[PDB]
Amino acid sequence: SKISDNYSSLLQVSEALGRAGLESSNLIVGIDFTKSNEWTGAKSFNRKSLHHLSNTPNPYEQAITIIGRTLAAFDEGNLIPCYGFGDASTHDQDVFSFYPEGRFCNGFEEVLARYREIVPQLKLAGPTSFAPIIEMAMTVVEQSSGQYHVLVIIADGQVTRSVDTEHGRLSPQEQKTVDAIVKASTLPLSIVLVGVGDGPWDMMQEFDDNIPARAFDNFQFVNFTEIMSKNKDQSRKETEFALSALMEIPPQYKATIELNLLGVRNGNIPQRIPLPPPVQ
Ligand SMILES: [Ca+2]
Ligand SMILES: [Ca+2]
Ligand SMILES: [Ca+2]
Ligand SMILES: [Mg+2]
Repeated sequence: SKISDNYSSLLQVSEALGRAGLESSNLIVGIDFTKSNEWTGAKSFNRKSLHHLSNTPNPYEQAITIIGRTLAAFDEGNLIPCYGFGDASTHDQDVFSFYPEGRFCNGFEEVLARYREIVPQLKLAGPTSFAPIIEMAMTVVEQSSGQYHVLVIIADGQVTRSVDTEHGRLSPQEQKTVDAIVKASTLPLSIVLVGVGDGPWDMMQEFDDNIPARAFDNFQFVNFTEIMSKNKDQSRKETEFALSALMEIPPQYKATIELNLLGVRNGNIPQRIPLPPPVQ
């Protein structure tokens, strides 16, 4: 079924996870390095690229930071695989790992630093598909033999489509991404989409709420730019991000149990190999 917002506070989600008996989880990070990032900051980031580095934090950095402050507990070893995608070296075909021989990030401090070290060495390209980052997360979950993971994707949300067409028919990047979201539901994987820039967000909301062919609701959408733009403290913006990020975790974790996915190896998950980072 489709999972509504069933928690109105951060504490409520805590308690549901407590009743759910969650003992173990890990995180995987995916970052959109597609070229749309250069204009999806028109309204929300002062006509600067969403990946532009300067004296002020860009929205990817804010997301990397807020994520580190709020969601940290959900990676049991503070060791996080990270992956870029959409850059010139992977296009809509591959991902690349943040580090040469697979090595993971030591906490989100490193994710922020490694992100800073990397993004201006990149050619932002495309097209935009989520199929490779999601298939990479699948391989990850499959190799740990069914250990529960949450995939956090930070992206401007503009998966490649055509403007008109209004067909309601899917581009190749739309079909491969949807086919991935459906395939991922045969594994203990939660997907969390952290959306930055101006949007529009109608596709991300479709991924969140309306993907009939999947076995359970495995996708959540977070409008980061909405949460940040609001009228309140920095504290309460972080609580709000965390509630939004975690809103579907308890149902989805229970689904991985009731659908027999947790700790179960699927056996039909193709082994995706990440590319090394295209950097120095
Ligand atoms: Ca981990
Ligand atoms: Ca959902
Ligand atoms: Ca939702
Ligand atoms: Mg794009």
